[PDB]
Order: sequence, then structure tokens, then C-alpha cells
Amino acid sequence: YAWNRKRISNCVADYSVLYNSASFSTFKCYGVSPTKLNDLCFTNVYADS
Amino acid sequence: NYNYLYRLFRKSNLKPFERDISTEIYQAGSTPCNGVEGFNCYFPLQSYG
Repeated sequence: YAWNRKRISNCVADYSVLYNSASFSTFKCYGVSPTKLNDLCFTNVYADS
Repeated sequence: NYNYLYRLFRKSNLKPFERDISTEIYQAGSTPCNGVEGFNCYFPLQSYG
């Protein structure tokens, strides 16, 4: 109920090291795809952990 | 009635008036997908709710 929000901006949000990692169990993108993630530019990304 | 099936993944966009009936499992990552299953291997066909 007190999820921490961190603003991620002004950088490259590489996912190669992210997706390729097998340590993860579930990861689904309901609005985008990893294939087109690299070729897409985001204004700002926030992480809620 | 879930008997209606639709494709969800494909290697590339299909040309006009092309029918695809392949049932091979899809791989969304660089890792190989051997056999009938693998890491993040998804069946291209999803039923309709």
C-alpha cells in the first residue's frame, strides 16, 4: 500500500540484459512488445517496486 | 464458446490474402525454443472468450 515510485528519465532503458535474464518468472507487456521496445522513445519511465 | 481460434504471434506481417495455419510454438526472445516448449515460448493460437 506504500509502493515506492522512482522516476527514470534521461537515459537508455536497455532491455537486452533484462529480458534475456532467466532469473525472472513472469513478465508481460500489455501495451508494448520487447521486440519494438528498443525502437520506441519514452518521455519518462517510473518504476513502482 | 472457445472453439474460435486466432493467431497472436508471427515472424513477420503476412501478405494480403494469405492463410497461415502453422501451429509451431512462438519464441519471443533470442533464446532457442526447442521441442514443443521452452523459456517464454507461447502458443500462437489463443481462443475467444
